[PDB]
Amino acid sequence: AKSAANKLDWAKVISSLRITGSTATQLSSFKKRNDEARRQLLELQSQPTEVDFSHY
Amino acid sequence: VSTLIPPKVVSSKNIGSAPNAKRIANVVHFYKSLPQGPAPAIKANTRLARYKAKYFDGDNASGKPLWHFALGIIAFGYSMEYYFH
Repeated sequence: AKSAANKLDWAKVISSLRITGSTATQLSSFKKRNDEARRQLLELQSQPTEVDFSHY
Repeated sequence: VSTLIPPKVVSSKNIGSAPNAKRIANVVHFYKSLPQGPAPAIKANTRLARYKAKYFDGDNASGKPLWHFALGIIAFGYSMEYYFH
């Protein structure tokens, strides 16, 4: 899922160790990870869109 | 935000390390190397290149040309004794 992108990302992070060119590149990957982790918990938190007209 | 472009810009790792300098030396040097030398000089048959071949080789430290060359000067002045006497 999102984890496919991220599995390649972190494999690449520990590869990115082996490049000293990074400065803020790892911070950009870290940021994409942050908000990616935010959207999944957002999506898991999700209320049913509308109030139950049956019960509620 | 999008990943930055540092990893893919390599053109200052082409002088960036010290063996680049050594590389540009030995891509010329070893490429222009011959399998064996041009020639060492040992003989050429000028009839005294033969003197060098027998006596003045790379490995001949043997005292024989010295002895011979010494004896030559002994032969020279000894005759000159009889030129003056």
